[PDB]
Amino acid sequence: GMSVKVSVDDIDGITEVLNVYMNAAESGTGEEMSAAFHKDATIFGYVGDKLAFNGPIKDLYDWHNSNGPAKNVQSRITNIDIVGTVAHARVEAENWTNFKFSDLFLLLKLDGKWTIVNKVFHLHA
Amino acid sequence: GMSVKVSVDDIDGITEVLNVYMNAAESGTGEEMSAAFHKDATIFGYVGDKLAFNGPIKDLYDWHNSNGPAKNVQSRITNIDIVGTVAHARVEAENWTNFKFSDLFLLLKLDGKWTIVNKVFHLHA
Amino acid sequence: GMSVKVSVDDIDGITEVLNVYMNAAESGTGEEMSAAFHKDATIFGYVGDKLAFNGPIKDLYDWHNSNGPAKNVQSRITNIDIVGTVAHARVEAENWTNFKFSDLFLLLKLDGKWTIVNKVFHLHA
Amino acid sequence: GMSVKVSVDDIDGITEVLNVYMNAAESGTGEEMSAAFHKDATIFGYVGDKLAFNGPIKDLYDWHNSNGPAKNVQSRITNIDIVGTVAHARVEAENWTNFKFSDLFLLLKLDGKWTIVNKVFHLHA
Ligand SMILES: [Cl-]
Repeated sequence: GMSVKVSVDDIDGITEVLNVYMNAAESGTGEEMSAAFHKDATIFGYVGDKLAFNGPIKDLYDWHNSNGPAKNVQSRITNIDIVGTVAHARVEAENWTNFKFSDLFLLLKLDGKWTIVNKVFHLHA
Repeated sequence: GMSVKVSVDDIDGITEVLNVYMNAAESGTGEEMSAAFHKDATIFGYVGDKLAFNGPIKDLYDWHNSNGPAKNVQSRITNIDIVGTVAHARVEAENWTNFKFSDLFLLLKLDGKWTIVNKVFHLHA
Repeated sequence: GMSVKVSVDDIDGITEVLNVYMNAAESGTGEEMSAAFHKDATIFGYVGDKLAFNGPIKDLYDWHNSNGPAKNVQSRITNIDIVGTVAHARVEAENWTNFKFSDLFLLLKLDGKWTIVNKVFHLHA
Repeated sequence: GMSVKVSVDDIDGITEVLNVYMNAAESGTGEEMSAAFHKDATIFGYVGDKLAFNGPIKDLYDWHNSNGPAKNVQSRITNIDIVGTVAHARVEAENWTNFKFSDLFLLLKLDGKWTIVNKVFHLHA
């Protein structure tokens, strides 16, 4: 039986995968960014009043490749809520190519290794 | 651009959709439960060592139909983190047909109405 | 020692004491409001540039007596983070005599029953 | 008029002060730890059945001088919830002289400088 007692181990595991994403946002490609995600991960988010992202995580990688690396981006984790095999995380990004993002994540501990399965975001006005 | 200031309106909209899910859990069918979810919603979760839920939200509605309503279930919302057009939410369920769940949700304000796009859970040992 | 696994029982206990605060805010006196707080509870908060609340919880009850009940107030619990014998909780208030507050709480399970020990708030501009 | 839009600036100020605490907990004295706390900060917490910490923050600095620095402690921020002038934050400590803590904080932007005004903790069994 597994304990849900929050450990520094799990905090670090989640932080690590989150860093994989934050580091690809700054310096990497959509293929490098996909290393932080489950093969069937999803993403939802509005660009204006258009739902530019409506499920397929492939749209995030393709977008990151067109828009390019955000050399000046500043990303911070602000919440890691862990319970056994799943978790929630929040990341705030600023100057992601002049964009300000609030990212919400759901993560799964897939075979002992944490990975992002879901992502939603809000573009700030 | 939608303001990210947290409003009582938004809190009640999210509570309202989570009530659809929680009430369906106790007294409803999987079809009634699906009223709280996006058409392309997902669900990930472990039962033992098997990843019984690996994306398709259909697996949720099918399992709720087979397992039937949890008449003795007690569920509570413990967190609602809102930011404009998306949100996170946590729900604790007990005696869901003798099960204990921690649910993590990602929500989207689709066309002015809140709906669950993602769900992960932990089954307590 | 006590387990930190989150239970519906504790959730309800905290909700209940937070109810004592939200109901007194709307209808009760400062003396009725203090029933939700430890004897040595505190409160910090700015009104403009002045730190009108800088420790003594006495000041909360006195202000709620002069200002009087907020009949039109809508208050909601949005977060309850529980870890064994202590917890954090957030509450959003609107039209508290025309004010809009965000409340952050620390609570203590004192002798098996939850009570608020710390309070801080932000008056929305 | 202040905005409550969560900024990387405030996330960095809160991380700053919290680091002064974590660092003093590892390598510093009680007076160095005091640098991260308001003059009238509080601390509640149980050691067994006894409420060893029942308000005075003086007690924390006294106990850290007696107990000495936890050279082996691994500490991690897990939550920064910010709203204007106040905030909540959580920190997980392990091997704090063999102790495991969960720290729930309430902070205040006292004259533009974040500082910890409240602390509660749970000592894991
Ligand atoms: Cl994005």
